[PDB]
Amino acid sequence: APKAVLVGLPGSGKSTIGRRLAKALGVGLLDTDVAIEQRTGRSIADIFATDGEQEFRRIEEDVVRAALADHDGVLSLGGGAVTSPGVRAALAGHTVVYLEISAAEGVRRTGGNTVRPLLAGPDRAEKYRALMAKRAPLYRRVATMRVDTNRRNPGAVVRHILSRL
Ligand SMILES: Nc1ncnc2c1ncn2[C@@H]1O[C@H](COP(=O)(O)OP(=O)(O)O)[C@@H](O)[C@H]1O
Ligand SMILES: [Cl-]
Ligand SMILES: [Cl-]
Ligand SMILES: [Cl-]
Ligand SMILES: [Cl-]
Ligand SMILES: [Cl-]
Ligand SMILES: [Cl-]
Ligand SMILES: [Mg+2]
Ligand SMILES: [Pt+2]
Repeated sequence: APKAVLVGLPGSGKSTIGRRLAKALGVGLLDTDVAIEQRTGRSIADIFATDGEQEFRRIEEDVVRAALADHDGVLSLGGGAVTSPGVRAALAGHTVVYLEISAAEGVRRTGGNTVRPLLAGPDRAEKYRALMAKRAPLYRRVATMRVDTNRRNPGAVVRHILSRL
């Protein structure tokens, strides 16, 4: 099982804390989005456009289930994975770290146009707040550890987790 599975909104730090936490532990980081693009060969966007939500989530759950069983390092879960009941079920029993972030800080951490589908240019703040209202209850439901990252620098978040593992 993974040493830790990181979940949270876009910009909460899943990729960043994931990479840094994995390095600290001397283990590897597996990003479900990356695993999906490498399993299929197509990009996230392409899968959504062609196949669409339902098909994506299905491929995603499949990748997530294999990761939870085969990966022993740090696992960073795609932000919408928890919307799938099957994923929430698969997570039961694992160490799940919910990286919490405010909407104001979250929207600002993701302003780099690093490909944020759900956060289209027009009124990103409103969209981000809506995303939070929808996803937060789910992250809270699957989390075994909650970590506020609002005023904590990345290294502090990593040390916080490391000390609790
Ligand atoms: N604790 C933090 N303090 C300051 N900036 C952070 C922190 N965590 C993440 N960030 C920054 O916010 C951006 C989004 O981080 P990222 O790991 O890609 O988030 P996610 O994978 O959850 O979408 C990155 O540029 C990252 O360096
Ligand atoms: Cl995300
Ligand atoms: Cl399973
Ligand atoms: Cl590993
Ligand atoms: Cl299960
Ligand atoms: Cl909000
Ligand atoms: Cl909130
Ligand atoms: Mg990520
Ligand atoms: Pt909120």
